[PDB]
Amino acid sequence: MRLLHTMLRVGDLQRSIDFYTKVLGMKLLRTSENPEYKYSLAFVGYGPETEEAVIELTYNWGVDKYELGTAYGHIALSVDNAAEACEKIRQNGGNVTREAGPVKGGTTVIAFVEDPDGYKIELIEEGN
Amino acid sequence: MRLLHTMLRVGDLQRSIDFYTKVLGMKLLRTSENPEYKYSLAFVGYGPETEEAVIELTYNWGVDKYELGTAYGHIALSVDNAAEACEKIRQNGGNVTREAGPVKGGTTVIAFVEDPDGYKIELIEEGN
Repeated sequence: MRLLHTMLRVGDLQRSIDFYTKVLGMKLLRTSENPEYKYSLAFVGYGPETEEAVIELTYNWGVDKYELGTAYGHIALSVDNAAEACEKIRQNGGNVTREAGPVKGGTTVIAFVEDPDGYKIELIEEGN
Repeated sequence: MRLLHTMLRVGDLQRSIDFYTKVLGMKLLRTSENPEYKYSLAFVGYGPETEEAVIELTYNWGVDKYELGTAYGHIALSVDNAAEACEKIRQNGGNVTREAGPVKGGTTVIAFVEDPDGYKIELIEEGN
């Protein structure tokens, strides 16, 4: 078995696609609309769903805000250049909650950011 | 770049670990404890962190309950037998919210369950 995706509800679909793709460098894998239940979906990721875990963004028509709660943590993504991503994230709207730098008691560069809906994103600068 | 993991705060570390490992078939990849920040972590997944996406179970010492909220959707997992998984889960600290079965206007078999902390998990099935 395997981990397929993580589903998150967003306040604005396109704004979300835009961020994950244009900012985080992900690609729009697929999108769907459900007239019956009044919601739209978009799957964004770094590779094909068949090979890896991706993100499923859900947008319920007319719903622009949710309650984040205190249980959900975040999603951690591997990053090419944490420093740079922070910059991109910064100048592209999003917030940088933890500037790129080595992790406490370590060397690995990591940062923490927030997507357009306030979701927390951990960026980690990391067989064959 | 890739999806590393999804972090979720749990009310009971071992409880969650047992569920994801014993019930969901995952493996405990690694654990750690931070006294400064007072938390304990357990990484669970169907593969090593370098190969796939995993789940980071976070236990904040002395904290046994969170507010699930309405933003976070779920995590989807592939299963060989959704019906079997449902029964196993329902009988082992979990809860079935959506009996296994094809999706309206489709043949893909899926179910929705809840882990011990209430987290929604989507089960997607991969001539009896």
